[PDB]
Amino acid sequence: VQYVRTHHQHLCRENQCTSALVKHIKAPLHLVWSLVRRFDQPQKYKPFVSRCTVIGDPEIGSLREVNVKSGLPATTSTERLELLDDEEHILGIKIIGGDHRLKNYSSILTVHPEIIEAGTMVIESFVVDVPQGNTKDETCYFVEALIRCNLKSLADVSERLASQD
Amino acid sequence: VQYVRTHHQHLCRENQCTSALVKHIKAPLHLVWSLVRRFDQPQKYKPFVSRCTVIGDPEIGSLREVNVKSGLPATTSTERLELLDDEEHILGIKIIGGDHRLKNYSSILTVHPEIIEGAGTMVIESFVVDVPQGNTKDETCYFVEALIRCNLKSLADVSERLASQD
Ligand SMILES: CC1=CC(=O)CC(C)(C)[C@@]1(O)/C=C/C(C)=C\C(=O)O
Ligand SMILES: CC1=CC(=O)CC(C)(C)[C@@]1(O)/C=C/C(C)=C\C(=O)O
Repeated sequence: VQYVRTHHQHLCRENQCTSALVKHIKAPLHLVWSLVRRFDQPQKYKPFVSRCTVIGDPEIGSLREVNVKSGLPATTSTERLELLDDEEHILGIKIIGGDHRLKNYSSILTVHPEIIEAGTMVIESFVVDVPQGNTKDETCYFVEALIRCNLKSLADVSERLASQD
Repeated sequence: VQYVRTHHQHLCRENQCTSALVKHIKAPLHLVWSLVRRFDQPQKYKPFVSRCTVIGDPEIGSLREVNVKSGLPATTSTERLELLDDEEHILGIKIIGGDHRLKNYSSILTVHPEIIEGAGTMVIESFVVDVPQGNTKDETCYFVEALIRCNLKSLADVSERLASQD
């Protein structure tokens, strides 16, 4: 699309991979945005987050500590809010630490209005270091699986709330 | 495609999910098929297999025990050759055991000739698998799909590399 080139086509280092995922949601922008924007409450649509803690009211620079469910190669992740534009509908996160295999993970999510035939298009893209011993493809296929899980869930939650009002 | 309706559109139990993946490879069919069909040698293109054991010459009904690399929610898998048609280029596998979370995994893979830019081959692999208690259909299928993309991409890489050399 037009938007992929604007925010989502990333230049990454040799030891890195990058990808972008698109999701269409039969819900209005305001529902979808007010779910993704909530930095201290990803567990509301992210299926693998069991717990999330943020000290103070969230602002740019804030850290969150997220605990993930059993069955994953990770138990905790520490994440920083890099960008949050309520007017342009842009969210930037960088994972800065924790239990897991994702070093230098950086993320940008954008939300856009679309066609009922009101809908919403969510694009999330990332960059991440390839762990020693894995390939670019392996790393990016796995991370994409996580993101698909998130955006599909975000879709379901959003469309559920839309049907109620 | 029109092929996915023939071999790859599966009906599911409620507790199951199903999906199909396509890969185009810039290599001739003979190379791709030779790799895919070697039931006792999946580690030749499957990047997560560290070891494979098949007792006796592989026939229909044969079992393989695959050992898997560290870093996965699995160490071993035991798998059965359900179907191998060397003329139609069809392979069917069923995962019957191991210490992993894929109960009742069934797999079908077909290979088809294509015209590459100037030659090429299209690989379709689809599966059915139980949703583990506590996961959703989406989670289950998105994860298994990650594994299959890894395998088919590697298959593409190995195939095209071999095609370079003649
Ligand atoms: C579910 C999970 C699995 C891991 O192995 C790493 C980590 C714990 C960071 C993670 O929460 C990853 C989450 C990702 C990639 C995106 C997100 O949630 O926006
Ligand atoms: C790589 C891996 C990870 C697991 O969690 C289960 C298992 C060990 C079965 C597996 O080998 C799965 C392989 C799959 C789904 C298809 C294949 O390779 O044809």
